[PDB]
Amino acid sequence: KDTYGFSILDIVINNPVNLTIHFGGEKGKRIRENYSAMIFETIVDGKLKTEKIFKEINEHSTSYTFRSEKG
Amino acid sequence: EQGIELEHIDSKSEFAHRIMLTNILRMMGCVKKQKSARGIETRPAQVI
Amino acid sequence: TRGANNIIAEGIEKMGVRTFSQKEMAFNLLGLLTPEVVELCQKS
Repeated sequence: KDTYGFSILDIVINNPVNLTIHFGGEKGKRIRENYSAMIFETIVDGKLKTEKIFKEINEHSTSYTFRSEKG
Repeated sequence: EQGIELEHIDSKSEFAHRIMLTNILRMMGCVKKQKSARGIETRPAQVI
Repeated sequence: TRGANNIIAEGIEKMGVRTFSQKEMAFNLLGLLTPEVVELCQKS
């Protein structure tokens, strides 16, 4: 909840098909920056290429929705 | 409300006051209660 | 805002005061729903 603003307990209990995280207020901005911080780094030709997880998150993004087929 | 001065404040004025202040405050309180019950802290509603 | 109170709106504007129409007032109110004003409201 503090880092990414979702409840793993809630996800396990209910198994929602979709889950929307909202970035309003100071806590929302902190969660948004946490979402933007994480990056998958790869080594190609001895170069540290960065691939940003959550393409659809930026300074102007107000929410992010996790998409799933069944749950 | 037209032509309702201090001496004329009556049922209609009290009802209008309810609509325009008290039930507005109740409506924001209801939205607050729903958001808190659903554990929403990061999606505030903008009361204009 | 202009929808009794309209016949004098021209007279109130002769002194620099500004009177709005319903469309202009709605535009002003919707300007408060922009993302930046929303973020400002969330700040304070």
